[PDB]
Amino acid sequence: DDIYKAAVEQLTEEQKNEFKAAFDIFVLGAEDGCISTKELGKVMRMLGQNPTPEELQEMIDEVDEDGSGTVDFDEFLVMMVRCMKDDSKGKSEEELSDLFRMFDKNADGYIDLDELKMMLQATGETITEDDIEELMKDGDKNNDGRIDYDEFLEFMKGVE
Amino acid sequence: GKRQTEREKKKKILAERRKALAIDHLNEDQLREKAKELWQSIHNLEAEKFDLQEKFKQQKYEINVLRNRINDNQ
Amino acid sequence: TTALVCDNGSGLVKAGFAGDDAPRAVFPSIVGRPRHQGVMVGMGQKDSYVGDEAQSKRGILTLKYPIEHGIITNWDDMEKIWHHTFYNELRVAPEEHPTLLTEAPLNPKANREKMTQIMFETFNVPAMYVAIQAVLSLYASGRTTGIVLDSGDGVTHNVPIYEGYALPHAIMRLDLAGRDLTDYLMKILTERGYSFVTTAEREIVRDIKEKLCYVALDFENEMATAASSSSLEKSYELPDGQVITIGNERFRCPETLFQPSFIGMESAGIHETTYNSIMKCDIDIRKDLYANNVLSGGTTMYPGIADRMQKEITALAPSTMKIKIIAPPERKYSVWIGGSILASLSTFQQMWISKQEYDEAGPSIVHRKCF
Amino acid sequence: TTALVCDNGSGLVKAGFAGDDAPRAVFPSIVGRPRHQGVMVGMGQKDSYVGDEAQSKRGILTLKYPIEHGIITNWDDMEKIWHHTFYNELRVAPEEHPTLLTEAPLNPKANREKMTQIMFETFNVPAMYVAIQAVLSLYASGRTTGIVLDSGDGVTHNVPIYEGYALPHAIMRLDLAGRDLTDYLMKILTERGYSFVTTAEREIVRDIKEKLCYVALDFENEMATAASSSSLEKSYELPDGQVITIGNERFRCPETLFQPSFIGMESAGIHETTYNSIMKCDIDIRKDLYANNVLSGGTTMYPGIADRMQKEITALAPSTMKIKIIAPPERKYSVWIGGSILASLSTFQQMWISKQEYDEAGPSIVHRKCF
Amino acid sequence: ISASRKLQLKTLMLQIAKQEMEREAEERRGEKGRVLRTRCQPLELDGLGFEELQDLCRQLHARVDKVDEERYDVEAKVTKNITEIADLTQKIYDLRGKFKRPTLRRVRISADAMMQAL
Ligand SMILES: Nc1ncnc2c1ncn2[C@@H]1O[C@H](COP(=O)(O)OP(=O)(O)O)[C@@H](O)[C@H]1O
Ligand SMILES: Nc1ncnc2c1ncn2[C@@H]1O[C@H](COP(=O)(O)OP(=O)(O)O)[C@@H](O)[C@H]1O
Ligand SMILES: [Mg+2]
Ligand SMILES: [Mg+2]
Repeated sequence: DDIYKAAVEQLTEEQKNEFKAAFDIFVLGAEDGCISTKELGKVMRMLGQNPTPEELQEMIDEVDEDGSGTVDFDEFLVMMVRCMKDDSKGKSEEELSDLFRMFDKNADGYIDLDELKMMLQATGETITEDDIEELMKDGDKNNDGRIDYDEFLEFMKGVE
Repeated sequence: GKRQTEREKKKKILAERRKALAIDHLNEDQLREKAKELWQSIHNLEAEKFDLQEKFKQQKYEINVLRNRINDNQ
Repeated sequence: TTALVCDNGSGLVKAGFAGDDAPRAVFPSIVGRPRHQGVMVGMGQKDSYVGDEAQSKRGILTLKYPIEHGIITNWDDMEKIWHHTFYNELRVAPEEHPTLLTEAPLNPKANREKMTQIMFETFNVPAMYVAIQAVLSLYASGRTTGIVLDSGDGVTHNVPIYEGYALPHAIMRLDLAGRDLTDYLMKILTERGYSFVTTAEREIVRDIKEKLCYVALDFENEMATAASSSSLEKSYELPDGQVITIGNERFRCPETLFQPSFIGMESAGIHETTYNSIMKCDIDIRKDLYANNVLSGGTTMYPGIADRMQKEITALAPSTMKIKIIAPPERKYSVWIGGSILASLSTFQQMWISKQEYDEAGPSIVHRKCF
Repeated sequence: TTALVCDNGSGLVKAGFAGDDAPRAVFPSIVGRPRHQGVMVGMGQKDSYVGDEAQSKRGILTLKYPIEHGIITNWDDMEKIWHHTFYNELRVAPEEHPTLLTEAPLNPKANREKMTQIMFETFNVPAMYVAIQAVLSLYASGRTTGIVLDSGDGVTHNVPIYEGYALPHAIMRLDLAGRDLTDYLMKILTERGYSFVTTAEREIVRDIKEKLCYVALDFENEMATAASSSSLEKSYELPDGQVITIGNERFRCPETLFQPSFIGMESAGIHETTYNSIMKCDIDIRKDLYANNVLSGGTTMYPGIADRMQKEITALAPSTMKIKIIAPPERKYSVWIGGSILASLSTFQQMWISKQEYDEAGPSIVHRKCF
Repeated sequence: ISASRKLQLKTLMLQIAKQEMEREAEERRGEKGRVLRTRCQPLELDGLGFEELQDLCRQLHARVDKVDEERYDVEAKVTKNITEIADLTQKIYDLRGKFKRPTLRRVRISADAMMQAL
């Protein structure tokens, strides 16, 4: 999603200075050979300002998900995006509204549970303990089984 | 809401949009060109109005979900 | 298309499409302008909250009913109430739906004519018809005879009907109703220390009346019992705490119906105006009216009224006749159910006041053949 | 352009551009002329040090606040303070910036009119607007209802608001505030031997009050405990050494808020004027005010006040209502944050008192529609 | 119940939703294109007296004006729905802005960083 655009916009002025200065300060080498392939934590330490942890965790996991374990120029941009606020910031709430509109193209007065059933079916994600639990919990945010608009509205928001 | 006024605005627009055409002030082929111009302009108008109906349907979506939320608040 | 069965009433507006069992939207008929100044900017504060919205913001409003006693005293507010009812509680434009209003008997003509003029000019309905509030309540019971006592919130009227032929000379309309009982309850609560004055606190007193008051089977015995024991004192929690205890105010508030001398009214109670309305009828249909006495309207929902009224009438009536009081559980919406039934009839489909007819004869068409 | 959200206050002037999170420059509002003779020539000695400069040379000055209790008693000094605030702490000429002053409720008119006249004639701003100090503190909490107790340093006032409609008949303004607590602390410190008299040493007593004093959850138990053990005696180092030990003076200084009889004031504490302010409101909005009690102002920063006040109100209030006390961590600057939010609104952009309007109606424009 | 599983699940379903939104958008695009195509009423432009030409284009003008009038009325209707949506948005923003109204502001400028200059 917004990941590639955030990487592209990293070509800027404030984050360019941030990346260059970070490299000049605490990316130098001349170690004992421990291979700081995990210098992500070192950079988090040497930042002087830690951003919200979601950036850190998404970078820790999703980067080199194949197990590359290495940070490139583009991955330097990824880490620096993690440093500044290059986030999509919850995407567009217009997109959330449009999605919920497509959900109630049947116009159930709310996104029905079977909307979620078919959407998970399309996504094909394995039905774990998280699956079905999340759907019922969002629908039964009243804990009464009635799915309302604001329930899934806040369920989907805050995410990119 | 005072339909005489709103219909009056509509009539003002239409008479304004009554771009009546003259006789020896256009060419036969030029008249064809103007006809196609109206054709395409109204086609775009129809597309915009269809999207307008779509967004109105989405407005009705918001109306029903909103009033249902309101009832749930009681 | 379907017809809109609106029922203005006085205290609760009940509306819904013809052919159902219950009204779709029921909400108090009050329009309350804010009275304080207001300091928050951009809060989106409107100039008048109508319907059920003004029963939640009633702490800073001055609610005022637009219908006093059947008649309508404030036409702008009534127009606002109708506009709300059509557009927000039913969401059906009136340009495509016939309407069936209801009106109390013996009301001023100008009220009815203005009602039809509004419905035809402002809302621009296809056709509207005005019906007497008691004939509908007789429809809902599935009868065709009987004398119906429709004790609403504005006005109590008692229309006798036989074999479908209404008796216009025997209608006894009395202006004591639920609102006067609310005021009298609010006035006798002051004997314990609780003072309700604001027009918003009238709603609290109304809730007390609905939830606690009941009609005593025998008044003197209850007055004696409540003055010795304490088995009657029921408590109730105000909207902020400070529970209150109602003693013998419980059955003294609705007793005003059978003794209108309590609020200074001269006339006789609802137990004796029914007997008088019967005795004005012919001598050969009195047995049927005795056997088919019908109750309707909201105020006849007090627990224990269908027995007190029967006891009183049996005391008044000759000993041989059988006195039976029909009190269906769906009393409150009886008028509207009857209205739905009447609007759903095929034989009635040509009685509407069509718009072209109004254009030819003016608003005075309602008094003409299309009644 | 951007608006200047100034906030005169009494004790700390807080200012900054609209749309930020915290005031740009916060400094005490004191103007102190030197009092000794002065023998060094050419030292560049000025005739009056204002703001934070006079808190460093306070050893040879006579500091005097220009605002006593909300009202302004010395207009020349206040003009000097404003001039300093605009030119040296923000460095923005006022000719190109709207201003949003703040004023306590129930203040004399002449104070407000003189304030607007100064802002329009001397500093020559484009447009200025005066707002009540409690509505802003309600803005900052993100609420729209609630009763806010804004216990500043000059005056403590308690403005209840519901749904954006302020209730002008329920404002309870009390003149006990941080300054009287400083004087009372300075008066009870003499019971151990420490005498502070000079107007410069009032600042030292203020620092003692800020750093050591706390509000006791239960007064008698604390008085008994401090009189037996010695676990409360906290020491503090004066600006020259000679540490002092504060015993049960710690929770006796801020206790004056809940028992104004200590400093001889008749009125009831801040725990009971809030309940009285609520009870003057209508009967249907008391639950919401109970649930959304807001604290603001500097003096409400004592450690342990949000529990003492809740305990007291729960004792006074009916047992069913839920009592909740909103005490945001950014209490001190709550009024200014609210002021920034209000000045940043688009709907508010046409409420400013434009200069041409002042030229047409004189300084009395402030009491008019542009409030 | 694991946070990682929840993140994976919501991410996958949200991307499915985004893809279906793009599909809905392009399907609407095709609908509108076909709709305009079938709206067109072609005319036999040749072999007519030029006066017939002017008359025919005038008929087109009349139909065009009436069509734009229908679009006007529906635009007004959706505008009223917009006003109602604004009212309901005001309602919900009232109920939630009682707690989150001033969230619109400008923060984090100079006090946070410029600190040792004084
Ligand atoms: N359950 C109840 N018990 C006692 N009184 C009631 C009850 N419900 C309604 N009422 C009284 O009846 C009134 C409503 O009467 P209603 O039939 O709605 O009048 P209208 O004929 O105008 O519709 C209320 O004002 C209330 O005082
Ligand atoms: N952390 C604190 N603890 C206790 N009291 C404080 C604290 N900070 C400020 N005060 C008191 O509050 C006063 C400042 O209040 P303030 O809110 O600045 O008043 P104003 O409303 O005039 O701005 C100071 O005089 C001080 O006595
Ligand atoms: Mg009725
Ligand atoms: Mg203050």
